[PDB]
Amino acid sequence: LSELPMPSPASEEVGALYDRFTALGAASLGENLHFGYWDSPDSQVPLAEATDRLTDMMAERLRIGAGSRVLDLGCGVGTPGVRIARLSGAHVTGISVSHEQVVRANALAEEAGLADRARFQRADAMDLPFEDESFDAVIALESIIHMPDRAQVLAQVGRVLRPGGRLVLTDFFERAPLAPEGRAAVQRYLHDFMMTMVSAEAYPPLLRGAGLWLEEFLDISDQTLEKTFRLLSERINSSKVNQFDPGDLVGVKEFGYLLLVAQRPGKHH
Amino acid sequence: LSELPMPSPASEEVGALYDRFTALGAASLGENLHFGYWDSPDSQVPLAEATDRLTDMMAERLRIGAGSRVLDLGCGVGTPGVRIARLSGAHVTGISVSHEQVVRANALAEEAGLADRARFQRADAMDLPFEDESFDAVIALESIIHMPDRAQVLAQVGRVLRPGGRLVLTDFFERAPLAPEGRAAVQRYLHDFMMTMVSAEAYPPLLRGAGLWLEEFLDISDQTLEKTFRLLSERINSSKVNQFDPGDLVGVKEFGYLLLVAQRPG
Repeated sequence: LSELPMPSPASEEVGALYDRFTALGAASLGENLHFGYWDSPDSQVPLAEATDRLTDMMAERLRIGAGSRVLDLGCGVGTPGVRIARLSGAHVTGISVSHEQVVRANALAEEAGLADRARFQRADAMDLPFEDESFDAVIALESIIHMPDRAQVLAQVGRVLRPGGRLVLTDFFERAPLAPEGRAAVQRYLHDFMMTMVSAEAYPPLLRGAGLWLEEFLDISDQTLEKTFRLLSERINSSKVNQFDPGDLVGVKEFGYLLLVAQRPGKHH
Repeated sequence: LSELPMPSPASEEVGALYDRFTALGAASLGENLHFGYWDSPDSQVPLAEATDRLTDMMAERLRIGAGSRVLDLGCGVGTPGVRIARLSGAHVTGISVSHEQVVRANALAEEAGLADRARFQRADAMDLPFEDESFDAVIALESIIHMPDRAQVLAQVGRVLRPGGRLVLTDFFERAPLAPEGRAAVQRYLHDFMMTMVSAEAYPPLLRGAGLWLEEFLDISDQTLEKTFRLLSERINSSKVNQFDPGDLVGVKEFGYLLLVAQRPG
């Protein structure tokens, strides 16, 4: 249960934490703002290729193709969004609440020669400025974590999703009650980057509230968390801006990262 | 969650129902008592290979091999238990509350040459006659739907599973509240086969209670229910027991079939 507390992260305030960070060193030009995925804890694929692997894993669950309309909910500096449009030929509308993020993602699309296939826009998933049933698929890649109310966001997704459309997302969750030594570092994370964390059984009724049926819940904690936290702390400490420590999380084994797929009943074109 | 009336099945009464099923041949040697799985709605892969398809997909999630000890938690006439022993080289121990099923399952093991690697015995998953940390993996293939209490059944699995071992089960569930028309067919189905049904959010606490972490939840309704129910009614139409169509269940989109994987921590 959610014993270790939660910040209540704010939309146009998470866009300040990251108008600061997706800029000046946490993210400049072509970076995935999410964990890597590795086939075995001993695989030594570089981080960049494992980040795109998580993207690709999730894009395949969208079940899209050229001419598909994808909504990119929380788009970072745009690396997964323009990747999906380039590899699949689908059309991508991404939204961010940070201005720097919109600017950088639109630059990435343009550098790719795709400024019209991938378009990025200032908008808030709490209140989606898109008409009903305008999207074939929605991807929220490491982004619902930063959002204030999962219930509202999920209802917005379910309104703009066409029937038969699919939502695929990642999220933090509690695999089992947390060790006490670990909860210090799990709230230092959740609080210093304005994140919350749900219970696994929270999602079925959340999703049902928004018109979606859970299709897939997949714990990918053992393929994502540790190796990324290692590779990042080895970066930060081999470089002589604050004291965010990944390692304190390495091994707090009850901390969990989940891939989820929900579907809006009906069927598509 | 709490709309349809469900029986609360008793082990020995389910054993008696299925003894009668088995002893006629309704469940005959080498037959699977579970849904087919199909990758797309129109593929014409026949029922038997679709049924083995589900077995193989669940068996690979066990993550087992030659010399794994596998508990076949509710085994039927033995067909998937002996198939797993034949194709993977593991040691399968299966159980049923049905005496006639246990007989057919040992019979199947004998005819395949695997009576030493696939064993079956009468038992109840509420009270597992097995040591702690005895099994590398448990599989419960459409079996828990007939069992009396999921929390206790899961506690047993948790106790006999070894650290790092996995539970793979299927189960019935409510995808969304049932339209009135639907629950007509579903209620008599749950009743007439001594089965119950859960909710997707039910399992993560149930699993936890038993010391098990949820690893995979998968709605496989659209690959299993409709095509299976339809082929079954078309050949029960061939039969011209006031028994059932399974067809009154087709088109009840809210009735669901789930595949689930949980682990015991290393």
